[PDB]
Amino acid sequence: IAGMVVFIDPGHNGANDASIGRQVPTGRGGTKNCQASGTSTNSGYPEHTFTWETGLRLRAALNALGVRTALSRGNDNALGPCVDERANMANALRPNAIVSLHADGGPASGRGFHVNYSAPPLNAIQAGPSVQFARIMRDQLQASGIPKANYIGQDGLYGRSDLAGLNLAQYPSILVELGNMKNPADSALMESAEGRQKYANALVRGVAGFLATQ
Ligand SMILES: [Zn+2]
Ligand SMILES: [Zn+2]
Repeated sequence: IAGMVVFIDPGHNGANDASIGRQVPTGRGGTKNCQASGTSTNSGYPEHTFTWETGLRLRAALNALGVRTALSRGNDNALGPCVDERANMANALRPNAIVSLHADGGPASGRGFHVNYSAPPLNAIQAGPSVQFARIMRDQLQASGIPKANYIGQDGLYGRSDLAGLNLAQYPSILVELGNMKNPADSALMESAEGRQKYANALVRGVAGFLATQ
């Protein structure tokens, strides 16, 4: 899998202003907000820092495997690109795999991951390789000890039509919600360097697993 191209997207920006309410295409004919601030744990640990820090670990491990990588953003302290631009950046790289990282803000009772993929598919890639990617990633996250969400999606998977990053993708692309920041157990993982590394190692498996099918 050495030499393959992976686009990594740590969801959200390190900082925001009024410009995130700017309307950008959804990829399905409508518009949505350029960005969203994202959620956080009860103690104030932000989604945007979690995805940034976890993405860095993911990036490092893939780099060590000889995999080519690029980030949707390069910091956690300034404005980042809108959600359509992050898809366009990826498309320009014609990647073998695209992975977006997020963390949920759901009912405290719920915990665990779910993998989002574009549905119904807008192209052959979204209909095939991306679904295969989502399934492989789900199995690898599970085999690594990350529990599947029991409160959202079904069986750790979720067909979405509302995500611009997924809708606009022309290359294998999934968006992983790693867990629920509002859940005490999930947040304990997220707020820890050790937990973020576990998340990252699991992600590497899912990515490497899918890249190996190319
Ligand atoms: Zn913040
Ligand atoms: Zn998010």
